[PDB]
Amino acid sequence: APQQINDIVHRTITPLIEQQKIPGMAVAVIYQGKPYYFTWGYADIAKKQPVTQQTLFELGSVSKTFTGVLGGDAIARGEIKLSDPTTKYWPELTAKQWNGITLLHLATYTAGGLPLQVPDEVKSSSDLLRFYQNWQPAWAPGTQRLYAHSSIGLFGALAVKPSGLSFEQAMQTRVFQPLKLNHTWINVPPAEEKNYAWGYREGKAVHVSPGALDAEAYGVKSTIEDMARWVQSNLKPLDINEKTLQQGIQLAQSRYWQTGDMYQGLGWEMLDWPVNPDSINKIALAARPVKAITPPTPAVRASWVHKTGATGGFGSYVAFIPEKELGIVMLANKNYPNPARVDAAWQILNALQ
Repeated sequence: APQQINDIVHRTITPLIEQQKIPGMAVAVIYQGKPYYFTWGYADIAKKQPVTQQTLFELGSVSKTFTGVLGGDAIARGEIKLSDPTTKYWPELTAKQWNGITLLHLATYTAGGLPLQVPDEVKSSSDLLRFYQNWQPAWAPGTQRLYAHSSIGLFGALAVKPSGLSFEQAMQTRVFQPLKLNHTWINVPPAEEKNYAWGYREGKAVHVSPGALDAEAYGVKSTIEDMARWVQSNLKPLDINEKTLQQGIQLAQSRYWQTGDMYQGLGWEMLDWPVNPDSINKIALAARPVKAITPPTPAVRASWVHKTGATGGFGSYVAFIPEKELGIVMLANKNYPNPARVDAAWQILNALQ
């Protein structure tokens, strides 16, 4: 690899691993359209399995970027519209608090305070309906943003209904396969378990537990190679041959709402570039008023586009700058502080800017 990339990556990630006591980590830097890979440590401490370019990590909420793009693809196909009422796709959701709540609100966490977590008790399709029917919004729709797995999770489930496919089948056929993400999974097959890293929490090896809307909100597992390919696809959507997918990627990077210096896309979050680290998980719940961008701004090339993701034992981060054809993916099997992720990513991309 070019020595500049080698050096900034190693000088930034080594101290990170030491300070955060990360057991294993993979990093991909996309520079001028080409990916460069780096790995450290262990995928499985007890079995002494090293992290390799083929190791599967739990992406956690970085999964929301796949959901946002799958939703965008469905919009492009004319299957759904973000302006459609949630009830158009779930007529059984008859409680009155849902009048006025659109798919856009679900996709962008602006429905009025849907909670971060779907309760553990919610398992069956009937349990889920009961949960949403009983939910009482704290606010009118489209007034405040409260990041939530239950909001974009529902968006993902509803967005694939017109297709007739399960969320997983839709994601495989419409996003994973076309982009050749052949080692990206919602459910890790037995044949691939040898590559599935263990996550570590309080020193214990752990994997994400099954949960309602998990696939849609935080359940994707992937390798550093596939994630580099995902970043490349999002950096240059016009190179994608599938028309509705190219469009869906573009829609996921449109700016729908603004809170402070941040703009909410579908899954992706964006800030104008240049940006310094302070503007870009220590807070369990952060309610913020949002300003609608009427109409949404199409994907801005000069943007820092990113998403953090976690599961109990994993910490992921993806950021890219379209205008510079520059990006980075940091996958780790410890859920370490988000600021440390952003500070390292910024240190690396700014140096290569």
